[PDB]
Amino acid sequence: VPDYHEDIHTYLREMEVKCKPKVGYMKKQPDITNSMRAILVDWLVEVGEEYKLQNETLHLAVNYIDRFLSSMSVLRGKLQLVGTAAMLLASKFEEIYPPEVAEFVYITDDTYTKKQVLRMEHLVLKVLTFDLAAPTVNQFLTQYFLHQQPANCKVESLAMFLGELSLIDADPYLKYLPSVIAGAAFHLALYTVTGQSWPESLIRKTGYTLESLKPCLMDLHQTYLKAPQHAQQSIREKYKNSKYHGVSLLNPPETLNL
Amino acid sequence: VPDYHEDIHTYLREMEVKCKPKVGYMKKQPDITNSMRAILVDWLVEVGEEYKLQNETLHLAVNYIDRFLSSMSVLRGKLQLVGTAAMLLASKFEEIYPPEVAEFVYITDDTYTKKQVLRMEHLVLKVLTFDLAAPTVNQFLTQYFLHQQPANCKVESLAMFLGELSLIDADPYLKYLPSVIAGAAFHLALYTVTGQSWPESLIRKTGYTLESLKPCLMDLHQTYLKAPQHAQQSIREKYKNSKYHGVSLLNPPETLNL
Amino acid sequence: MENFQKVEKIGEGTYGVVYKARNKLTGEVVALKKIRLDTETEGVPSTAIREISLLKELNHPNIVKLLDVIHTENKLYLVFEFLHQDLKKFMDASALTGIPLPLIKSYLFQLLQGLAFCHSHRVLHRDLKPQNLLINTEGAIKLADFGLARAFGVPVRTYTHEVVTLWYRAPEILLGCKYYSTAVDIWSLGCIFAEMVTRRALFPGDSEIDQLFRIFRTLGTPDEVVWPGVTSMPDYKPSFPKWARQDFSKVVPPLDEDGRSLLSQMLHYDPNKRISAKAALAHPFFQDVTKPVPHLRL
Amino acid sequence: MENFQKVEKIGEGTYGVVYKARNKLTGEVVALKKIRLDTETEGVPSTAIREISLLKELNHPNIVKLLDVIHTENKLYLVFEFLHQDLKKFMDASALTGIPLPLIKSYLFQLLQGLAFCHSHRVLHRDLKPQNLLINTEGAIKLADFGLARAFGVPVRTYTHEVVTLWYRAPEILLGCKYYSTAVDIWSLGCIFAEMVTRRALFPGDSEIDQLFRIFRTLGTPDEVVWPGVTSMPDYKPSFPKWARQDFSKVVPPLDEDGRSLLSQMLHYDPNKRISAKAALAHPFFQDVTKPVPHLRL
Ligand SMILES: Nc1ncnc2c1ncn2[C@@H]1O[C@H](COP(=O)(O)OP(=O)(O)OP(=O)(O)O)[C@@H](O)[C@H]1O
Ligand SMILES: Nc1ncnc2c1ncn2[C@@H]1O[C@H](COP(=O)(O)OP(=O)(O)OP(=O)(O)O)[C@@H](O)[C@H]1O
Ligand SMILES: [Mn+2]
Ligand SMILES: [Mn+2]
Repeated sequence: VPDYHEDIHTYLREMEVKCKPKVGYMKKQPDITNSMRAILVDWLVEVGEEYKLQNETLHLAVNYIDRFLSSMSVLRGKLQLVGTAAMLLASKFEEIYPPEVAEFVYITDDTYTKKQVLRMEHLVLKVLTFDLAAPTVNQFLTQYFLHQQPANCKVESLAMFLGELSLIDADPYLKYLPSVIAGAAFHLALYTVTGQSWPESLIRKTGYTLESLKPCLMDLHQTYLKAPQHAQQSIREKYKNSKYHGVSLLNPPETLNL
Repeated sequence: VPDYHEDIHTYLREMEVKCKPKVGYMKKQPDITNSMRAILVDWLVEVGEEYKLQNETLHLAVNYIDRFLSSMSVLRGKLQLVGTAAMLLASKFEEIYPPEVAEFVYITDDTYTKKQVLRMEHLVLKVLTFDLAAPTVNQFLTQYFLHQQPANCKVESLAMFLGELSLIDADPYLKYLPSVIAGAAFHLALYTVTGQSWPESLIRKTGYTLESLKPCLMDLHQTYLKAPQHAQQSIREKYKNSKYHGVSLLNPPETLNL
Repeated sequence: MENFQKVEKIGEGTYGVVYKARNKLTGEVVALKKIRLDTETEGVPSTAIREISLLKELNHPNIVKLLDVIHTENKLYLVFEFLHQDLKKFMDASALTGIPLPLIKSYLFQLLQGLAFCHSHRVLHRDLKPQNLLINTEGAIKLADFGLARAFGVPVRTYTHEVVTLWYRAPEILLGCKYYSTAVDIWSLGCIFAEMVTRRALFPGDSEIDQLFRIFRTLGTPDEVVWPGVTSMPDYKPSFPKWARQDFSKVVPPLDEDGRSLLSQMLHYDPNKRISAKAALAHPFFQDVTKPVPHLRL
Repeated sequence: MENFQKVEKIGEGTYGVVYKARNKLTGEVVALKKIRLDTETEGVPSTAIREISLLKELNHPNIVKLLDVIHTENKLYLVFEFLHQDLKKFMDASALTGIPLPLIKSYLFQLLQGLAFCHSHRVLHRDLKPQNLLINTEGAIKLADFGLARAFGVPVRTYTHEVVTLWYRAPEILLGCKYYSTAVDIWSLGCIFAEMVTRRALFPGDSEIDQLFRIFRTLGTPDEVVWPGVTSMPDYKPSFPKWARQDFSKVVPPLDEDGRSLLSQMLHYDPNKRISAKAALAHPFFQDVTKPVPHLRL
């Protein structure tokens, strides 16, 4: 604890800015759109559910995907291949036991071959230039979680649930740093579950205040409120689950009064 | 055509920071030294005079060199091969009529082969990722000179004289951006020839001040002062020519009064 | 370079032949300009060095995108974004049709955007003409072939003489003026503009003198009043026939008052008064500009 | 790749075939770790993935320089800075004399600094052992081999079951504790420190239980008093022989009070109590560090 905790936070805070994808890259993508992207990220959520991958792996997968698509023009048809490869990589980097390529090929249900998946994996590595240690909302949420007393598991699952709802929607989320989404996602959970807010401890750490994290929080709350009727629903499903204490089933604040 | 002057100045100011070489490269560098490098740039000054190359080509070659060396270790016996390849590239890039590769093999008198020079060219290209349109001291000098009232060709050629002198010595100029050195070179020239100082209109333009320029000015001054007894003498002997109004013969200020 | 499937031979030029291809992995259609170098000869050609280096700075919706450069020991592959036609052929297939004013204005708008971008990053194209302007199936047009391009300085220096295909070459250059610059590209664009309207080359000269003479006949022989300095230019001859300046509305009949103005400013003799791409964007000609999307023929 | 002349061969194993090469144009000598991708089966190895992504994110003078990554269809050669030899070879060489304490203090000083850098960048090395530490002709030693390294998150999760080379594996790992951190690297390094002084492995286990027992026999069997929680870990047996702690002067003889102090702290049962790289650096033992040159046979 005593030394690195800050170095690390600080380091991540530095990298998150270097790891950002073009916020409007989709407008420059001729065949794909944020909706198809949503379809893709939700599927990925399902895939992680399927193979029980760490939530962190999901986060890395979407990271690599936005960075790839920010540089490479892709057709709706190969879009899932960029996903499968991105998940493949995130698994190798993150998991103790990542699914073998056979498993990753199987989930695309005969859509692509093992050679395409393997060929995309190398391409995603070239384009991303091997930089896979990307900071994520999950990493920051994780540190922030330490500063909660008492530790409310429901708040954790809810925060996890919130910053995961952000992965789906490029618009507007793609324009926030992971650290901020982690914060907005955090405060929104603490409040939704225990009527409390962003702690000074955390404010001294992050330098975030309920009003600097306001824009994000404003979006995050809408996303939260409309979760029920979003086309994508795997995150709600995954979060009714017992190890997430049905946080999805919870009732979001009608207001915040920030 | 002033219609683009500031967009271009602003663009160059931005790129000069991206072509910035590792300011501490010689320390980490194993077999070559500053002195060897000074020997190399001086020779290139000769090659430029021989083939009557442009000064910008000189500056470009040197830029390429410092960048190559910032990431590639080089043997003293291999340094002129780098120098010749960078000079060749600088030539094709900037010259209307660049020397043929046979001329370049000739100037590295019997030393290297042309397949060697050609393979190094391809490597300087690989290391430099084809980023050859690098901002040089000369490119800024050239813009600054437009703030003379009135234009004085002796101040101009002297400024050039000094800007080139900074090329020879990695210690201390490898830490100054081209624009800064071009500001020091210009001020010190203006002063030495007309008693005038860094113009107000250049402070508006560049934002640099005599006080922002002090560090570099202190250095450039000593260099101008010690010039007659510098191991290398090609630039002094070059700036004796009427083409540069024989400004190397001009006597430097004993003091700057800053 | 194994993630590409060649699909045909497109347009060969200097460095080598240009194939069409598709990234077998992402599906993206591209153009592959190839170079075998000059291995035990010249080495990487200067055109390729100016083209790759400058083109890699110019990222703009209106300048063809160099997606990548594939370096191997014996070949250099330049991967470009794929564009269907060039203006030259497009106009050819516009038989009867005529490019409707809305598309001419759209196209003129895009070209200025992309050219003003080049000038802002000290890059002279020096080769504008309909062959070098590629259009896509979405209503876009982009500048291409930066092989003749060159990064300029402020102030400019004397650069390579006689640049620009004849028909689109500016008067400054033909008179052998010491320095040329950004205005040269604006002349080429004024000519392409008149050409998109009339569907015919504005100044189809066969030699430099024929060219000057066609230029003079249409805009009048410039004198010291209209172009302070003309008469002392290297290739200016006092024997030049002095033609009266033709009424601009007769130069491109279909054009309105606005388009006439823009064109007159683009085709301005004195390069110092000739309108900038940057400044042309704010002209009344473009006040209604849209992005008509043309149906292609391929 | 056509620029490298393969000179010798070195650490070929698992994945690498590690050759010593020289760039035929610069004269630079590199260490090529060739890696074999499973083009039709497994694809690029996770080892390479983590190693390359983390190494190219760790710029420090006590961490080997990864210079380039050559990306071919079927192969992947990591180009690293060639350092003369690993600490395992320098050590064998030093059999008969021993690594002079002043050089030792120096080496351990540099390692703690590089390790501190890894740790402050949320990276666990997890394979600290002489062979994976390299030295040069001037007195520098660098952390190498990141094939076993992993980027960590705060707080730490449950990472890969028993990693690290047996002999340098810390007790938490051995006892099947739930999570591990930067402290597993401190242990390994501690073991390395003794090994440099006593010229022999501190705990040469021939198995996980032997390893456990060699640790215990030396440091004494840990109780809930010395390590609150030992009794409660998955691999802890109430049937453990309760050994007594040996006088540190018995343990590492040549070492002085500080040495024994710094060492006792790099070998603390309770990880939570085990000194940190940042702290160890501060430690008195170092008060008089220099930078001795080893007498190489390089
Ligand atoms: N990006 C591209 N998209 C579509 N077609 C292209 C592309 N690049 C080249 N071509 C085709 O090849 C023809 C030749 O044009 P371009 O000026 O782009 O290069 P080139 O002629 O092969 O080489 P150079 O740059 O030396 O002229 C063009 O008219 C164009 O239609
Ligand atoms: N920079 C280097 N200079 C010299 N030899 C090196 C260098 N880096 C690695 N080696 C050699 O290869 C040896 C192995 O460590 P390295 O990480 O290279 O692993 P490898 O044997 O390919 O695979 P593994 O990860 O299983 O050790 C080193 O001990 C050293 O002998
Ligand atoms: Mn062309
Ligand atoms: Mn090893």
